Amino acid sequence: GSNIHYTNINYYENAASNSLNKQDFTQDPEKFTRPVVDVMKEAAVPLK
Amino acid sequence: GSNIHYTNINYYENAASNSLNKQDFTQDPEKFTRPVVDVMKEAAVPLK
Amino acid sequence: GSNIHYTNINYYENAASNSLNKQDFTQDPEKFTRPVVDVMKEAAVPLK
Amino acid sequence: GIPTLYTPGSGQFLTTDDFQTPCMLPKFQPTPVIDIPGEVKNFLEVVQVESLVEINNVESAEGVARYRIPLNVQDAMDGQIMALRVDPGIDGPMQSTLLGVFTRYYAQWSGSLDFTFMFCGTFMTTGKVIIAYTPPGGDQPTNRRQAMLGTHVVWDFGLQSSITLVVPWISSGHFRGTTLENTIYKYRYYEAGYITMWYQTNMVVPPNFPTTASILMFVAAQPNFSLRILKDRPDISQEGALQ
Amino acid sequence: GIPTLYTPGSGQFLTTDDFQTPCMLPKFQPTPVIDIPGEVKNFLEVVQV
Amino acid sequence: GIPTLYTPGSGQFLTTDDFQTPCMLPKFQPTPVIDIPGEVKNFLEVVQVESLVEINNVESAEGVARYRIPLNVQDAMDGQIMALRVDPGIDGPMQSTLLGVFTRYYAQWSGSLDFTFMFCGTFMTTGKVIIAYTPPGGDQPTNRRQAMLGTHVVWDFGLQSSITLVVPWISSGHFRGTTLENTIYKYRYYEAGYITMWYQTNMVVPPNFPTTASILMFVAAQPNFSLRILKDRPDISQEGALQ
Amino acid sequence: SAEACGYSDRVAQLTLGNSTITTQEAANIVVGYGRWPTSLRDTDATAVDKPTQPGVSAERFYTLPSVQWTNSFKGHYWKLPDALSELGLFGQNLQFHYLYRGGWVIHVQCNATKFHQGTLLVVATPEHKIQSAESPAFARTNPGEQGAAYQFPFTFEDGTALGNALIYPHQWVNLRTNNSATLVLPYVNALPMDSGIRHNNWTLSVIPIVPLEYAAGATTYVPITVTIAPMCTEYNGLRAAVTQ
Amino acid sequence: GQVIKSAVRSTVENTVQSTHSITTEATPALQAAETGATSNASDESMIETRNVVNTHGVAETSLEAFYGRAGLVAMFSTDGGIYRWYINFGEYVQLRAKLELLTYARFDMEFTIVAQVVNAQSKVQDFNVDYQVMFVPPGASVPENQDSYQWQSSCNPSVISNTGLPPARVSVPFMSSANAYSFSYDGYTQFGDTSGSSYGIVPSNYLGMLVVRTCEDLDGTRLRVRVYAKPKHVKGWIPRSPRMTPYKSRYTGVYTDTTKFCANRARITTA
Amino acid sequence: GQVIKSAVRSTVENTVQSTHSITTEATPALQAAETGATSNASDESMIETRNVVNTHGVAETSLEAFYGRAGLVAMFSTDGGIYRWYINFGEYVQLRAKLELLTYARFDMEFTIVAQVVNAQSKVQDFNVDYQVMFVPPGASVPENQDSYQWQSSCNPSVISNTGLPPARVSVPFMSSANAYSFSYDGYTQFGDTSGSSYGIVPSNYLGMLVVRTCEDLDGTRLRVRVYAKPKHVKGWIPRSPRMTPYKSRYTGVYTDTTKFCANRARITTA
Ligand SMILES: CCCCCCCCCCCCCCCCCC(=O)O
Ligand SMILES: CCCCCCCCCCCCCCCCCC(=O)O
Ligand SMILES: [Cl-]
Ligand SMILES: [Cl-]
Ligand SMILES: [Cl-]
Ligand SMILES: [Cl-]
Ligand SMILES: [K+]
Ligand SMILES: [K+]
Ligand SMILES: [K+]
Ligand SMILES: [K+]
Ligand SMILES: [K+]
Ligand SMILES: [K+]
Ligand SMILES: [K+]
Repeated sequence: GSNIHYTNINYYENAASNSLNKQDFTQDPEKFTRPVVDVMKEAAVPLK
Repeated sequence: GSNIHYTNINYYENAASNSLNKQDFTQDPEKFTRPVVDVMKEAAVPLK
Repeated sequence: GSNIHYTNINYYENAASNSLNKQDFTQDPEKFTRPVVDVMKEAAVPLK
Repeated sequence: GIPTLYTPGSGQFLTTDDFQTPCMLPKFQPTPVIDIPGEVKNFLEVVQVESLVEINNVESAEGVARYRIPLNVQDAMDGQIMALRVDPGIDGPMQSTLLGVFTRYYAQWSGSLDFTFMFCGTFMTTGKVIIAYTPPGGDQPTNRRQAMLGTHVVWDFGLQSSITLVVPWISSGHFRGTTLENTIYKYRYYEAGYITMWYQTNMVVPPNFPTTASILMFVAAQPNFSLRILKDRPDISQEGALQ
Repeated sequence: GIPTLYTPGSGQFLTTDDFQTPCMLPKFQPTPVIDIPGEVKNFLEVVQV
Repeated sequence: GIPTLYTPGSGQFLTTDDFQTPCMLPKFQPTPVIDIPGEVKNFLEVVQVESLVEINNVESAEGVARYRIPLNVQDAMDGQIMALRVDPGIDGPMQSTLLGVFTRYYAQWSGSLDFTFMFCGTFMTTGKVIIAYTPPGGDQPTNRRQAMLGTHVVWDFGLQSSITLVVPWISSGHFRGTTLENTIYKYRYYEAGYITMWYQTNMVVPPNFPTTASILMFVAAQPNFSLRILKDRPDISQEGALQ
Repeated sequence: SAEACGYSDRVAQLTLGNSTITTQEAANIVVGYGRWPTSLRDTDATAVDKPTQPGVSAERFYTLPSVQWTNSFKGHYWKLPDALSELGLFGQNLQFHYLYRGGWVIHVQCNATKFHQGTLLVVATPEHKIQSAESPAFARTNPGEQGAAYQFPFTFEDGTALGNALIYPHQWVNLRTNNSATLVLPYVNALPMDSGIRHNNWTLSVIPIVPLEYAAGATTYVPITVTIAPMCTEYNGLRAAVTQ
Repeated sequence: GQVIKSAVRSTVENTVQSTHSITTEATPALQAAETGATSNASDESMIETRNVVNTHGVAETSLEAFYGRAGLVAMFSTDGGIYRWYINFGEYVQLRAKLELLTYARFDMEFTIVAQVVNAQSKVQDFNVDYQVMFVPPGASVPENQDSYQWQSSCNPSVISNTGLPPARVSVPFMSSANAYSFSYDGYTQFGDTSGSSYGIVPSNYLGMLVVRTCEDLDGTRLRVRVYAKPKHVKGWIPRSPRMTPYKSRYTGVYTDTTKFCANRARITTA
Repeated sequence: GQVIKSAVRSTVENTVQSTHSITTEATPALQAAETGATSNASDESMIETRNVVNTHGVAETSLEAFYGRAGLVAMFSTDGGIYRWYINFGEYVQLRAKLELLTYARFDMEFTIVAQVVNAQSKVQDFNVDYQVMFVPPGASVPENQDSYQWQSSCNPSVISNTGLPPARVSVPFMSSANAYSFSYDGYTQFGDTSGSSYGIVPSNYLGMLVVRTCEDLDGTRLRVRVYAKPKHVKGWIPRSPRMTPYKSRYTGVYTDTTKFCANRARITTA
């Protein structure tokens, strides 16, 4: 996988010159998968 | 925009060899826009 | 032989980019040479 | 000058390289980042969203009708309703789904899959169906008895209109190839199995009611799903440059 | 020599590039900066007139 | 730019070079390393494992029979049973052994050698044999008296079926070339000596028993053995590209 | 009990300004991208004039002309803010200003009976282009309050798969389950504000994916009604009224 | 106004061992797609599971990993020693389809230029020649000829290289007047015009043109040029439904109607 | 479950001085190969030894030292300006035989590409031309021609270089879906098929293909390409019996039967 240690010095003035971002994480997808006002717990029925 | 951190070492003897200046600010333009002896406040009439 | 001191900095993001490993040791070969349940000491007869 | 020795690779243009380079506009200052809803940081957020499977991909079904699984009042028991290979990246009903499109942008996948079904008959229309996942090894199950020996869920039509059958990740390896192309790579090796649906009882309706109804089929990746090795989506192509 | 790998862009002449380069007159010492009225640091000072 | 001066060697492709280079898939995350038995870190672990010597490499012996050293009831005393140069990397009985194959992947070797022999006659078959190692200087010993002046072991057939003759590392230099090729390099300089086997007494059997029996010969590197300078194994070759 | 048992109650009331909408067969409420409408931050704003914030005069429910769920119904769509550009004070504020920003509360209504079956996808799509024609007709890109009928539902009028429209804020009106859909939408754009007469930020689509069927003899005339309320709106660049 | 949190993860979710469940209380399997929410049934609730410490990463699907590589955006040959290319990514479909997966996005770009000389029969030549690529922003004068004064390029950025040198390469910042580029625009390019040709295009996405020439005249040959673009430091908003029909035009998303996406099979009951 | 330890060493074993031994107790020389164990008789127990502080290293036989160098894996010439090479290491025997010394192994790889132009008579030309090597993973569309759209390579990784530049070179990670590559597989490629052609090959070892082209058309000449591979960061398991017969096929280990490995000699008693 990715190296825990490696050179990370910027040689140029503008950030546009920098190499690619190295975060690459993901986030809870709820804003897309469950964009609802009322919480609907997994163990209960959705509608009542 | 510009990087907050980046290499800034001069490899040559004469300053003429150095890369471009990185300040780039602007200054109050009064010496060109209002080169007058008497202050004329924005809220008052110019001449009396 | 190998140098006791030398540059060891990774310039790339992925470990796959790194140069060759520098360990190169060997291990006790018993798992291949003597994979037996009962210990058979060098000074004794193997079977009794 | 500092002594240097340039190496193989010098001058090459690797499309996936990642170097710093001079900027055309070194002092340019971009517009501020403003608050915009819906920021996405990883496409795994997208494949976890359910989308419709083009399940009824037969000659007689055109357009929107291809999303509907036909259900009808039976006069025999234990009959089959549908079948599908669960592989998300192969040609077929899954290829046009959100999950399918992104899976087709990669060479390998891993993770459980969420197959959700929504019954769309009348409020008075009842029924029970069994949906089963058959792990690989043989052919798709030939009858309900064989199918029920695998992972499955029995769905009862009612107030809660939908049911979920989780096709758990059950694989020899941590990942599977996204294609099952055989002639060249023999990737049939990776087949993930089948999902089949059968009448558990029967679809039952009152007098003069529609004796046919539809089920919509949704699919999405579960939270343990991931993809590796980006590749060009085979569905996007062109002859000459567009004008 | 230190191992290096040269990359795309090598040898190119980008008119907006910003590198350090050898000076034709390394020991040259310019005339002093004297007091001259009207120094401008940014053209925004001009368009505001 | 930092002033630099590129040097000789620039642009060359040395197959044994060791530089860092851009990765085709910079963000790729491999499958986890799982617990698998038998991890090997150095091939010295392999050459220390005994393997059979193709010792009876004569016209009359084919296949499996080539591993058997023939032994038979004698009617004369002090007779010879076998002979072999101890050099592990030269063409001959040793070339197809584990030790031989790896030694043939290198140009130099050092270390003591383990030659173990297992008697395979009947439980009632007895005998004593002497196995000797003759350090270099002359030709292989012509008789048992000459052979016994060198390093040796007297083996008595019995419950413990095997015996080990250690051919200790006795060399002028710390290493020896793995080939004895003479015409070009005059490497005959490195000959390590001979191993010979003789009847110490006689093979003796009861009435109507097989009057011939076999001895299997094993060889392996000792713990002070090592190899240097990798080279292509001469046994692996091809004409055109394989299809 | 709903928040205690972890379920969503099927009844709902939406009250904005002088308008109240109720339903007894809802399926929760969707809040687009999990974001409620919000005012423009001082750090995101660029237009310097003090904005007009009409409040209740524009932030209320406007009901559009109903559409019939015919046998050959392919679906219907409305562009926002286009659909309300000539309705009430919301329309007036939209016309009198160069710039507009705002969210929405959408309530789609369609009741039948327990003897009917059918399913409508109710989706709010950001930047939904009607590009099935070489040269899109203004009548179809900006159909006004009457909305426009779908001609290419399978391809979502834009060359994508209808089945993937679920990536956008949506709900379904499945007759056996519910008779209405409710969506709260925040302002979405690559700019802080924009012209309400040149750009439609959202498009509301109501598409039948499971055709309307029913027990023989049941009511055949089933309308679909859309009621929309602007929410958290602000306008800049006042001048005379201008429509597209 | 955000009522739904978005915590970050660096690995996919683990699986926890589960046991049987026989109850009238918890019913994970029952769902209601009408709500607009994707099912929340977990593996552990649908079957008995084992413990799986899953260390699979999520890096290769990040926006940076997905978009962070070069793709062809322009390819042409000079005519009279010059070529004018309007900067737009609609000519070559692969990168185009990728970008349209997002509604809005901010990113810097790395442009790489690969050029070589070809003859009248389009046969490549081993000929080193200096070439100039000048970025002409909207409003600036575009040179009509290979030797026009605009090539002085005292303000316009230019990159001069040689077909004998490695490909030219420069980075560009996020240049739009907007706060993000838009890959879907349901509006018109101007007020007072509702013609179809001015629909679906946001002008702020067009930053100008690249004009290319050989510094001096080639004798009977031409300069072949390929321009590649690589998005960097990507920030994206509002995922979109993927393109599911072939592209037909460079500037519009017009398409040919279809009655199916995937190919047909004999019957729905045979996988 | 490991009952046998594996301590690491950086040098071979020393020799310790030993003296004579006349006893009925210790009998180091007596062994029993039937147990499956290699003899444990030490030099010091078989003869009188001297002290030898042996500093000989063990580095050159480590997996990294043995495998850590480039070897040819592909060699071909374009046809119509293109060539499709299925990634596999069975065509050229040297590296192949090395890999088969292990049953399972994980390693990254460094690929080096050396290319030059040759004419119809296979005579090398001093001609600099740009070439493109594109990695096409299984499932992605493989270009049919030198100018097909797939060369846009917006997702597939590609490396573009020139025959006038040093050899191209890129590293690749351990890419198998498995937890190690397998160099011996006693099984079939799929369920439901037991044909011999689907035996002995593990599909996960095949990661795709490399398709090569010259960016523009050569006039009557072709591109000659050699691909070298160098394993890096090697981890290996289960040593195997070395190949002892010539290879005959690229995809199978089929061989010609033989009655001997080494050549014959006159008699077993003459060395
Ligand atoms: C002097 C060197 C020339 C290098 C090229 C500079 C190019 C500058 C233009 C940058 C604009 C890129 C963003 C375009 C995104 C919109 C794409 C589209 O909708 O078609
Ligand atoms: C874009 C530059 C191209 C560089 C080459 C990339 C190659 C990617 C494939 C890597 C797979 C290597 C492992 C193969 C091991 C299995 C060998 C075999 O059994 O035949
Ligand atoms: Cl397929
Ligand atoms: Cl198939
Ligand atoms: Cl020899
Ligand atoms: Cl010899
Ligand atoms: K107010
Ligand atoms: K985890
Ligand atoms: K539930
Ligand atoms: K789910
Ligand atoms: K030692
Ligand atoms: K012993
Ligand atoms: K031994």
